[PDB]
Amino acid sequence: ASLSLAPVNIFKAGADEERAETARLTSFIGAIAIGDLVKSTLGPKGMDKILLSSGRDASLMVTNDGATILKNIGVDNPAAKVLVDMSRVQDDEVGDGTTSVTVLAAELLREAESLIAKKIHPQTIIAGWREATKAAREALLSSAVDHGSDEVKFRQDLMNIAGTTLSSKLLTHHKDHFTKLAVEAVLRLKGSGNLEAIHIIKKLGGSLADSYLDEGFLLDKKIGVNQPKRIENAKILIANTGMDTDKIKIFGSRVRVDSTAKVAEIEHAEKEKMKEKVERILKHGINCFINRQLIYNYPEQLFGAAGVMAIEHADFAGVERLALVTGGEIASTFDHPELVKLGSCKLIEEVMIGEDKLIHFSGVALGEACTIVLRGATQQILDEAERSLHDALCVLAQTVKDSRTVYGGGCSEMLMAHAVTQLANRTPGKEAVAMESYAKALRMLPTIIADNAGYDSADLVAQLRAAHSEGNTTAGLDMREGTIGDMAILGITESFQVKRQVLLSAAEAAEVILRVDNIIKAAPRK
Amino acid sequence: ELLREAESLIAKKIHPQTIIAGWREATKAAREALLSSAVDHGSDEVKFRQDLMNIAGTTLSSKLLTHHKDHFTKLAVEAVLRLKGSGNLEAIHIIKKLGGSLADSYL
Amino acid sequence: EQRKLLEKCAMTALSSKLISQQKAFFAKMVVDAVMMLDDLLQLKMIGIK
Amino acid sequence: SMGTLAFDEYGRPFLIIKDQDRKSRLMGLEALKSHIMAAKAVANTMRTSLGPNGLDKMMVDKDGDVTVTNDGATILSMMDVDHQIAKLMVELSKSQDDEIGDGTTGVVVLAGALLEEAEQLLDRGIHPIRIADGYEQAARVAIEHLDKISDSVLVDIKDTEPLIQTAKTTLGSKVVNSCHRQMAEIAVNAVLTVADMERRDVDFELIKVEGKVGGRLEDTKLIKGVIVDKDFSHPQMPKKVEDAKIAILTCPFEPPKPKTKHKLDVTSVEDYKALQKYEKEKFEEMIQQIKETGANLAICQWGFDDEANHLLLQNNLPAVRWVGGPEIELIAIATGGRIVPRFSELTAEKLGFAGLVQEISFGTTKDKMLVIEQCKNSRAVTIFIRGGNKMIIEEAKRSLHDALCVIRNLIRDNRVVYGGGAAEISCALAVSQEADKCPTLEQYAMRAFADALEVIPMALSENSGMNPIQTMTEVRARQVKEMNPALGIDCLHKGTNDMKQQHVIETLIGKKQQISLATQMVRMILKIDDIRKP
Amino acid sequence: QVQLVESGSLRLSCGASGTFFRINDMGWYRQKQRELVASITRGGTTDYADSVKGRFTISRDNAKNTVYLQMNSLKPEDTAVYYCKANRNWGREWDDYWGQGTQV
Ligand SMILES: Nc1ncnc2c1ncn2[C@@H]1O[C@H](COP(=O)(O)OP(=O)(O)O)[C@@H](O)[C@H]1O
Ligand SMILES: Nc1ncnc2c1ncn2[C@@H]1O[C@H](COP(=O)(O)OP(=O)(O)O)[C@@H](O)[C@H]1O
Ligand SMILES: [Mg+2]
Ligand SMILES: [Mg+2]
Ligand SMILES: [Mg+2]
Repeated sequence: ASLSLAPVNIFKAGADEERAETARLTSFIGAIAIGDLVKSTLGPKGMDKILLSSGRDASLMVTNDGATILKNIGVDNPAAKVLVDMSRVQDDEVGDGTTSVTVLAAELLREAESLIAKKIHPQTIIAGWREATKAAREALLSSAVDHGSDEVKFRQDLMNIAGTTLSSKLLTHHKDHFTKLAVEAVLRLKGSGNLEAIHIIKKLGGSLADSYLDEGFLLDKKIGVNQPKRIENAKILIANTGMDTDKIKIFGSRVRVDSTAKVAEIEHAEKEKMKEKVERILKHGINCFINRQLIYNYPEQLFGAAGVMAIEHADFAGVERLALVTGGEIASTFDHPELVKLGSCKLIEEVMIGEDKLIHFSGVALGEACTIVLRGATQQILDEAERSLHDALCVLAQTVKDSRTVYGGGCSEMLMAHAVTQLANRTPGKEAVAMESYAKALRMLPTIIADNAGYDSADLVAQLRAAHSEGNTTAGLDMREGTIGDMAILGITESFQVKRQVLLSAAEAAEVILRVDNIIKAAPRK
Repeated sequence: ELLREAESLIAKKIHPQTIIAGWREATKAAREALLSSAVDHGSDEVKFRQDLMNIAGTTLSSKLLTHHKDHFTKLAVEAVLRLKGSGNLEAIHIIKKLGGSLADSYL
Repeated sequence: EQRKLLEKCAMTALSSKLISQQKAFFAKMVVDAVMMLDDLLQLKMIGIK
Repeated sequence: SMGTLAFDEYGRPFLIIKDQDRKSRLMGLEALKSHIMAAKAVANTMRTSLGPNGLDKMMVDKDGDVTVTNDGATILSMMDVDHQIAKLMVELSKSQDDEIGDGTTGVVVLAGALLEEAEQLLDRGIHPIRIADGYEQAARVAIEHLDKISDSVLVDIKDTEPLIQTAKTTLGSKVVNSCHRQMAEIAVNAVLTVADMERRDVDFELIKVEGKVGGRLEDTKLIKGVIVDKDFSHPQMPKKVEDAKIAILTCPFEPPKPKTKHKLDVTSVEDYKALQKYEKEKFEEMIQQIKETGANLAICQWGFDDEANHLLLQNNLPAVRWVGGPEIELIAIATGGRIVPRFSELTAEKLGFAGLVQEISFGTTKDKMLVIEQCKNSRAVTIFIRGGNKMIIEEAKRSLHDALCVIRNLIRDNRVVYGGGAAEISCALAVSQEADKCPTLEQYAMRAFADALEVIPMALSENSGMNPIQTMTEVRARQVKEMNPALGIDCLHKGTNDMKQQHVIETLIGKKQQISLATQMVRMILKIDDIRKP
Repeated sequence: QVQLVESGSLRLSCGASGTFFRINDMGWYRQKQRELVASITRGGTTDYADSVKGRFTISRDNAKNTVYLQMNSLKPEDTAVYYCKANRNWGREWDDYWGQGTQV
């Protein structure tokens, strides 16, 4: 019989059990809904969405990022939740591909519904899909190219990768600008992948082309009162001390006396302890003192009398980035100055951006952390610019890690689809009919890219398929005119990491959604 | 099925007038192919009887009478030939008597 | 004979339960259990996990 | 369906049970048939999740979280059941998982089949207790036949191919069969690293199964050591330490503090300065004690403060803080170190050694993990699972749990029966023969038990697209003709029906536990003839 | 577990009983250092030995899992102890079961 459609219902009021065809129906419709939603953002001519939350704050986001879109929607379909989590994991692994993995998974599930209707078992389909995934992996890995050795060509590949990552986003207006920004900012990390080192400050106002990458560093913290505002040849002590009614950690300690005179002596002793702390600090020979924690009035006064710029309430991120940009050591003990390394920058001034003042470190020593000032007309423009910059920076970091590159514009998907097609037409059985569907989804990726522009997607994908069958393994969509071209020449290149991750995560999620023949829901908590 | 294919084509970004144009041309081609494939046996009485028996069998194959198809085929053919060329289906009265087997049915 | 007697009385007391197909087993165990107890035959002295 | 329906032979109120009007009751054969209907529903739900070609189920909890799984115990635990016989079936699967860790779907399918056959026997009028007793008789026959046809495998650390085959059989039905042999190998190596061969015990607390979204399933690996979700305490400490002498400490790097209610009284500037110097010297003494022991790394359980952190950095002592008790224990066990409660008690002998301590990144995330490995003879181990989504990660975790439990069951008893329904077909043949030799009325119950044992091969055939009856009859005839209890269902279509040749392998304790648990629960269900409930 | 009984031209038999589910092969041995006179498989395939061959009529009864050895061309050197071997179940090395042997 069945758990639900039995003379006895075996379930608590509010539960449910969708069976084989009903389950596959709701799963495919949910996944294909998610995919149809997230496409139309795919590619250079992709368009953005308005998120328009419904809470009482009604946040408003304008995004083209598929991961962001899926995270910020109320999904209740389980297969859709699977695809959402897949896109989130794509955004965690690499910073790009969150719309391509979702569209690919949805297209695979569309083809899988077609095959199930063709009366093929969703294990013969998974078998053929795994063989096709292997073929596509090997074709991709063979198509990949590496330029990490040659510094000039690696720079060119980085610029091309940044341009390709930004093409889909609102920064394609000033793409040649933000590309240089992102590349310089990721090269200033000197091989590290720490994306927290790249700080992004969104300043409302100004044009999007007024955005820049500070040659030094910028900090949105304040300087003390009687303390300088400009410092040339700055010697810097980065700290994490208390400097705020800093009490001895003995917590049972209490001042128990019989005289207000003694209370006053002890208060003076506390103040003298703070003074000796400040003096130990000054014995490092500094002109600037940054503290992760607060700096109270008395140490502020002492640093002012000493002529030291004392920046307070920087945070863990602030002091980490400052250590990276200057060369200093975040300290909490000052009894061995010979061991504490100081930071250096030619100048520390206070500059204006919009209507706010910021500490500007110029002429810094290392520069292994960065600040990018993002200017724009709307908070939505600024948030979307930050998201797009994050995309590009993540991709360039992943490329510096793995210099392997892979051509874009549908060239890679078309090459993988060609390999899958060869495997299929050399393979017997209905696994071949499932491999052909794998290849159809891979081809539907550039089909969608071309659709979003307004071109004859069918004609162009047919031309591409013919080219990759002839042996033009670098043919891809030229989206300026709406034709096919050489991605190697046009500079449309992607990170092999991002393309492989798209492929594998999409295939894996489609497999896991295809293995389901029953959806047993439990009564909502309500 | 045509509407399923039409949704597929609309997704392929084809206008639902280019689709109707091609569908009308295809309907013409299918009509002419069918008419060329058709065969007539009304002249030959024996072969026409055989075609009638075959048509009745094919019409009943899908239905609950396929159990006794060779029986209900003869029933229907004799009953339609008793009309002597008239098409009056009211002339054929059908009385449903509960009881008995389906093969106990007769003309 | 007094262990046989206790064993038979226990098998009878168990010939109504879902352990009737193991009642010889469980009766032997019950008898060993109550025979290793002290004079008070306290139930808190037999643990049942 | 009502507690009491008289109200009196005299018109006066008849109230016997509280809320008798709101209460229900089912008695007798209808109660038995209701039980059988519920059990059959559960079993027919589960039988499609059986075997390599078995499909998964997508469970949604109260808060809307999704769980895709093929594990019968997890399915029936996530299932919001109201029927008490279905609750009994959930308990049955949970029991199979507790004792064995495999078979959680076979037990349910088999119990449902036994009850479905008891249904026809009750229709013919046999007493449900007679049915249960015939089932016990046939179950004993089948258990002895399993002991008879069983095979044995070597559980040594030299040739691990039999154990890898067993683990591969266990993982054939799970989504992680894309990395079939890699997963089997790491389950085997895990249990053999952490297994008491003399005791024949395997503590799973010594196996840390960690999952992290990202990467590929193929990236899942076995770390002979420990992984922690923490990082070094100071951001300027080094992220790698080779040949690390490790001090494991459960003392916070902070000034000492009595547990008893204490008040240290400061009564003078001299007392205040003495307190100040005491604090300074405590921090310096802690760091100096850790240094004089020779350690290159410290791992505390209770976190520490700015002075201690900076002194560690200055003294070149990378350090981890806020490490949990269980991982601290695992780190001690793995590195060969002893857990120290205070710095004064720290010595060069209480230290652990790890040939590599590293901080690992995970792409564009900001999340860091600490790997401790290259220990000498780690009696602890970690399985780090990667994948493209939390659903496949959780499924991989439970699948690898199944594989580990199977290797555990081999270490406990190395005897092995061949699967693919072959053991069930052979037990059905043995039970049929003994029922033929049985002259009492239980012959019918034993024939029913055999027809129920034959449901697992039928289910495998159905899930594999083959015709159940055709396939099963041909393989049964072959088993009886050419004596080979290793003849079963070619679920993967390798051509041969020989499960000993396909290396499809189950644990004898597993099959025996399936049979015993299914029979015992079917007995307790047939013994019920009255349900009461509000 | 497996109880084995043993009973110019002569015929000597060897029959097996006890706990098993299959007797994969049955062989005759002679006891000098032990050798196999001959052995037959379930599929009837019999392989003879080298010092004596071609005059052998070893026949296997599967209905009772027993074997019968017909030897002709008797000689003084055929005078020894004849052991039978029976491989049962899965055919592991701990599955070979010997008889007590018959001295002629
Ligand atoms: N200038 C370009 N010309 C052709 N194709 C491009 C260009 N820029 C990006 N693409 C293609 O668009 C796809 C990426 O689209 P995008 O909207 O960024 O989605 P995702 O979030 O998946 O990266 C890739 O197939 C990439 O090759
Ligand atoms: N490669 C295989 N070929 C044939 N049968 C198999 C194979 N792998 C597993 N099976 C069978 O499928 C059945 C179910 O196993 P599985 O679904 O993994 O766990 P459970 O026993 O908990 O359902 C087992 O009884 C086993 O005999
Ligand atoms: Mg992109
Ligand atoms: Mg019709
Ligand atoms: Mg299993």
